[PDB]
Amino acid sequence: SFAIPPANAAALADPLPATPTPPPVFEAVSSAALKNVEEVSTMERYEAAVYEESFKKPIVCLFFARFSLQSKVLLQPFLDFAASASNNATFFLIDCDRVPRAAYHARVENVPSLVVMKGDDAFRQTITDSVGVKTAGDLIQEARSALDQVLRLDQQEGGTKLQPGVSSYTHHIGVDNLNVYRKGWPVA
Amino acid sequence: FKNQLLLTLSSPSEAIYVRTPVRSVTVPGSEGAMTMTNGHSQTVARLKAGEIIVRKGETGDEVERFFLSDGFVLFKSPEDDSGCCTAEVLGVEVVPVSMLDKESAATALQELLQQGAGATDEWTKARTLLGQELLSSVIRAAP
Amino acid sequence: LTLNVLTPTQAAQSAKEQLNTFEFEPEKTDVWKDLQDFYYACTVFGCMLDNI
Amino acid sequence: AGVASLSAAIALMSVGGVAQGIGSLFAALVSGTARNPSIKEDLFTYTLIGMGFLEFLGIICVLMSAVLLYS
Amino acid sequence: AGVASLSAAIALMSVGGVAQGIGSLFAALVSGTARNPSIKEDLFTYTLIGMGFLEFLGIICVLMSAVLLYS
Amino acid sequence: AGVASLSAAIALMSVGGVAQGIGSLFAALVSGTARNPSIKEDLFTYTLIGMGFLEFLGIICVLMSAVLLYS
Amino acid sequence: AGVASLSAAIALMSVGGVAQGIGSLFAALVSGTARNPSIKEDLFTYTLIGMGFLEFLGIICVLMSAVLLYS
Amino acid sequence: AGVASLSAAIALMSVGGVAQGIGSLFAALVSGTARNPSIKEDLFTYTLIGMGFLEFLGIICVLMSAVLLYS
Repeated sequence: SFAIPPANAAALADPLPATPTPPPVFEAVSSAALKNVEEVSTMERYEAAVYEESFKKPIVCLFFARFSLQSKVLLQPFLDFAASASNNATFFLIDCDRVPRAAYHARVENVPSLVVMKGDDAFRQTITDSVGVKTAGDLIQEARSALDQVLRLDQQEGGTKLQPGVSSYTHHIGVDNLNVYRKGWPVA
Repeated sequence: FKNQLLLTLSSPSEAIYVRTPVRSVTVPGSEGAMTMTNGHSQTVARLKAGEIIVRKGETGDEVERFFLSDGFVLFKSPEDDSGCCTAEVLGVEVVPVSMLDKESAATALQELLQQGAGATDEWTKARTLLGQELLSSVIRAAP
Repeated sequence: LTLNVLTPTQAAQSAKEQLNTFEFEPEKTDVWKDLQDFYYACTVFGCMLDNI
Repeated sequence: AGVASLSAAIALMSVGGVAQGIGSLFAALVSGTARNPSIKEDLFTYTLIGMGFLEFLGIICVLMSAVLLYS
Repeated sequence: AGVASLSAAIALMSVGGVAQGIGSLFAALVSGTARNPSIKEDLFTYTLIGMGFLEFLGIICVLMSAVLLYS
Repeated sequence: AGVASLSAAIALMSVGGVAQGIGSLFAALVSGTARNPSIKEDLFTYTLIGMGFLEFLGIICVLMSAVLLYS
Repeated sequence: AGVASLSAAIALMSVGGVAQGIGSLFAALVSGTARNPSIKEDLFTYTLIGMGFLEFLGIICVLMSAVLLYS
Repeated sequence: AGVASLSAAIALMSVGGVAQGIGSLFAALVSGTARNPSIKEDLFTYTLIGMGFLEFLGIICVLMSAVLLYS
């Protein structure tokens, strides 16, 4: 016998509330849209992306969360990579607490996470540091390598060789059961 | 800076690249064609003719073709603080392939063979043979 | 400015140990004579541009 | 008789001459790849063509090493 | 007469040398295509031309082996 | 089992050619890595691929040795 | 004591090829170190892997020699 | 009658390949010294390691000879 209570007002509250902002003295420290990416706010937009744009040309998605400092460190170099390579791929910026169904879809377990996607399963490569050894430059290098690989493989054999795999018949239903509604199946 | 390949492809009349970061650059060495990338050892090589093929980091798949007559290539290791490895492709005449022609090429080949049919001097024979080489390369490289 | 320029006598009088860090695709003895003319040409070129 | 085994052990001597051919071919592949990785998957194909011969020229003799063993 | 096996096996030794030659030839191709990947065709032509003679040599070696085997 | 032992001994001459091919492959790998270290893993892959073939040949001859040493 | 020592000495003939392969491999090592000392330690490793084949085969060879010396 | 002597002599034949390997080693050594004397002292080290294998195998060979010339 295993059960979990359904939810709480705390859990259903806004995960991303505003906090006070400091004056321009705390900012003075020793260490002191974006026209190339797309911040995603809605699973509708995420699905549109994954099921049309990721079939047209590949996508690179950064899944972050506010609490993480590695995300803050990785944001700017990710934006530079986007400004560099937006001609060949699309670039998306996802918050796990704002759009969790996108994080469950991409099978991300830690943040920050890069995800290179093409055909929604023809090429899915997840880059992250579960251990804590890599750095932002390492992650971006791995992302560049993966993008090169998927582009090369799409060029390989007349555009084919990149066909969807288990999502052809699973529809990500074992991953997220809420896709039965999308497919129109009953739930009675 | 970054762990890219800093190419500078330069002719006397025009510098096509100055500090261009690229991924891989193919060059027609005197022995045979070869592709230089980051991490490649320090080396010097003499080129004979053919189609340099540049591949930027932003491009990856897209390329850029340039026909070179003769010249040199200089690959220099990366400084410890720069983090980036440099390469210099010097060419006495560096054209793109879009600006080439196969008809004037074959006409020049015919005129060269006509002039060299009276094979008497070593420089004349050598020039006839090298012109045959370069013009065949131009024909095979042009679109 | 005045540029002290290398010559074949001064190259033959040196073993060129300083270029051993470089991999010459043709052998050094075969490519040196073709490299030195390019060196001569490039020297005159930049000097005359600056003078102009 | 047992003498046929000698014939078999002679028939296995072409192996170890095939090995030099395979070694030379794959070493040329390695060198041409280190020089020009851009065309990697072509050279591999050419090696698959060379082994299209060598992989036969070996096992053929091994079959003879059996046929002149049992007969 | 098992003795006639021995001669045939001995003949099979030549196949090793043939394989060596084949290997060297294909190495020369896999190198040439890297030195000059523009053509990739006139080298394959000479490769096939040489492989014709080498396959002929291997085939006559096999035939002489079978001949000395059965006779 | 005299002639069988002699056959098994004679079977193990191809090991020299196997070792020579292995040395050729690893020499080419070492040279290619001295030229372009950035193509290490790819080269290693190709090397191991060829080595598989060589290993197979080696194992084959060893097995035949055992066979001609017992059967 | 004919077949025993005969088979031993015969099986001990294939070590020359092993020595030749070792020499070629270490010559490639020396050349690569001459051309690119910066990855010296990265070559030595691969050469040891080469030994991990070559010497291992040699070991097998010698063992088989002894086994046919006391079969 | 000459079993032991013949087997010792047949075993002693690999010294040719051993000397060839040593010659290849020292040829690569002198070539790398000519191409970069500044690392001469390093190259010789690896060359000695090469000898540390080659001569070792040769020693094993001679030991087997000494074992087989007296059974």
